[PDB]
Amino acid sequence: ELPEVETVRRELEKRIVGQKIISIEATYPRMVLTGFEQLKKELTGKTIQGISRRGKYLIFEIGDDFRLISHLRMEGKYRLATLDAPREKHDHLTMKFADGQLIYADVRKFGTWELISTDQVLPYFLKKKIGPEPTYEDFDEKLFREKLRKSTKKIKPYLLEQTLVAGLGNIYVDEVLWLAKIHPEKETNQLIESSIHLLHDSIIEILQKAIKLGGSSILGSTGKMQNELQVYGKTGEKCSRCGAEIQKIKVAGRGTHFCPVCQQK
DNA sequence: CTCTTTGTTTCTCG
DNA sequence: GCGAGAAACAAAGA
Ligand SMILES: [Zn+2]
Repeated sequence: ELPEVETVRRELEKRIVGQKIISIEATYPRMVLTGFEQLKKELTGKTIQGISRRGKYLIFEIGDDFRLISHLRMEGKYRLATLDAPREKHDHLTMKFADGQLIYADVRKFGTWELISTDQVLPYFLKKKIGPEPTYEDFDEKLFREKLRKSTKKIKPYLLEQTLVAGLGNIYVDEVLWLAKIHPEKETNQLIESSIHLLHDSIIEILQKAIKLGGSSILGSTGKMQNELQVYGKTGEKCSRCGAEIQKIKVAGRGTHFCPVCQQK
């Protein structure tokens, strides 16, 4: 989710910025949605200038004019390896540098790469309808409140859409709703102003805490946020606030962990 | 064997 | 448009 992608972004920023790409190889070229041979031709010999993030998307800034947009989906994992590192089964792509290589692996093959130009990045995210970053500066509670008032959607699935605010997935949506004492099936037009305020702040605070702790490990695999989870994967354990048993249900196809006392239906 | 579960996004169907 | 269900894929457990 956003905190894990941010953790990877920071680690990569530290290590590969300034590196010339010597070569690029694929064993699974079909995950390059803009075309693998095209990407190899355009990026070979270019230097990595920066790594940015928007929501759950990583953005490699490569030369002045290219942006490689990468989504890790369910299982994508990057690692920095020596040039002689052996192949592992689900490795799909590598960018080779002079002194090491960046390898992308993805057991389920869901993750994507798209090569687009610098001036097309903002239109790309507008087209995806990605909502604001989860910061006090960008995530305006007033617009959030108005969108929730207008909808009969259930809060968990509406938060997962990425349109009200970017970066929540199954772990942090469950954690946030427990923190804000809101049931995941609550229709959003039933939420009162004070609950919306607590939700807004809890989204920002949980994701910032998860970033600080290097994400949850259930690059970026040394996180400590998993030790702070209150409900996700905690079925049958007791709520830290009230002592009721955490329950698990299915909401719009997703596993959903909540306290039935603290999160009233 | 069959079913279910899983850090996601985006489709069809009615 | 909406919600339900499932595709894309792989692995593991009941
Ligand atoms: Zn509780």
